[PDB]
Amino acid sequence: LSTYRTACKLRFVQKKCNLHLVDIWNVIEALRENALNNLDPNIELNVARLEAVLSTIFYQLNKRMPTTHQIHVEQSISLLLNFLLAAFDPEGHGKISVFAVKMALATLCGGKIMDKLRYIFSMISDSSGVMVYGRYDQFLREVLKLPTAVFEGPSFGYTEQSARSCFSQQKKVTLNGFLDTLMSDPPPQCLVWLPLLHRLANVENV
Amino acid sequence: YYINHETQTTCWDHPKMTELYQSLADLNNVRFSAYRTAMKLRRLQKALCLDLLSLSAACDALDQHNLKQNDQPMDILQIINCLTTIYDRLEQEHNNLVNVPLCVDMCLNWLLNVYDTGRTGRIRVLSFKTGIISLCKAHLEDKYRYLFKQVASSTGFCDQRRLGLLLHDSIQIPRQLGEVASFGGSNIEPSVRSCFQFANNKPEIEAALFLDWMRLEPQSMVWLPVLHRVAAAETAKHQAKCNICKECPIIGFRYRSLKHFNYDICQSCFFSGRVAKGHKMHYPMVEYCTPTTSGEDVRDFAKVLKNKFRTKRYFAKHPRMGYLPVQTVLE
Ligand SMILES: [Zn+2]
Repeated sequence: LSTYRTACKLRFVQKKCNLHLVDIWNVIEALRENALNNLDPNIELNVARLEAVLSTIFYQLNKRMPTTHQIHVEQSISLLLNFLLAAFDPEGHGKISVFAVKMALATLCGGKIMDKLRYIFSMISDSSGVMVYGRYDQFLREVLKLPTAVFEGPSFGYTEQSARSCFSQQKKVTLNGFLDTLMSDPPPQCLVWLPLLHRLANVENV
Repeated sequence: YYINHETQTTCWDHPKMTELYQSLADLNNVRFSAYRTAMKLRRLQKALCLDLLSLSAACDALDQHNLKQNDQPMDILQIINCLTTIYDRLEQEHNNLVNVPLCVDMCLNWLLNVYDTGRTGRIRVLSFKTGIISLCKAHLEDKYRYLFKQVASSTGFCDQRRLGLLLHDSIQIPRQLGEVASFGGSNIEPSVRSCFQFANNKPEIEAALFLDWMRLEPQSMVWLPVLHRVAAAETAKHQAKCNICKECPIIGFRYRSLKHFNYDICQSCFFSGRVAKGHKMHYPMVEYCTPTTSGEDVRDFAKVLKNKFRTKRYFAKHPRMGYLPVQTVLE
């Protein structure tokens, strides 16, 4: 299946880059250290800032990683930077959006699926705790743009109605409702792709 | 310092501290977070040989040079002279265990690595004293009363901003070793919220309130007591055996099962995870540092018997997520 192939490719990439070994907590800690968490998502950043953030994340991950298995920090960092540039800036402009980088980090970070879903819902939620439909559409578009780099964009193309396929536009999105929709067997395209990617990663690891 | 253009990294690692850091990376095998950190700073404290420095000598050092302006910038010259004088006095007292040049270089490089990542040669003196007293080997109550007095004014009062600075300076150490995320990361505000929730939003915080607040294993501070606890269990010999590696006797920690009879495991067998077939390690445990007494043994027997009739998995915890506060021994 095209979705299965994309999930397998993502799992292989994560295993090669050890992306599943980095928790979202390290990601948010690095963002706070780089002050990008307080920065607006619409504010872009240069390649230098993204490279520094990735290097810091890799360094803190490896500092707690036993010397039993030495890791090629430079090669892994270069591969991650190239992948991020390809996924976010196909034109090679050199500037990366904060929102796209945050979404990619949330997706590629390993850990509990429920925790990642809760973090995504909190990020999407406004100051009143309600997710924004425009934010959901932007996240879906960013995810679709990212799937194009894995040569599987047709199966995960950018469709504005996809959010309408997930939840009703006139119905508020809550954490419990979002979790129920994501964990449901008849999950939407994004939720199914996330469960499919998780299953592929679990199969590859074990 | 050292510049790596390929990685664009600024490094101040002393070659001896570089060996220490490599040893820490090798000893990262402990899956647990704060136990691993406690072992790591124990290694570091033993390496830089300051455990033989007493608290009273620390008071003499801090009050000798008249360093009471907590917000005054600190220059390299003053700290190097003070530290050299202190280690020279230590060598006068500990000639067989103190090398003044190496010791002062180690201490200065350690502080430079932890608190001055900005490459400026300057650091707040408050951070300096907090770090050197956290690394310092002493009792417990004296440590907290001293740092509270240092932060509090002549009236002995500490406000929210002061405790925020202490929280940041404290979490600086886990940030150096890249594990601050376990204790909640750099966000010190939730700790302030919890401390004010305890103190019913009192306008000011005193010594006793802070003592009671930290005497209930605060999430961000677990590395202070556990460290001392490890320091209290490096020369303890128990009258038991390890059921996995057949160690006899266990030296160091001791871990006792609760839903089983005659089951004990050593510290290394616990952190590493020697999974013997038949029994898993995702069950409640009991931690002992000092050698046990008969009353503790019979109470453990009674607890096992009571648990044997409280089956059907009332509460389960399969993932780790952080399992540091195992059980309190109350010295
Ligand atoms: Zn053992």
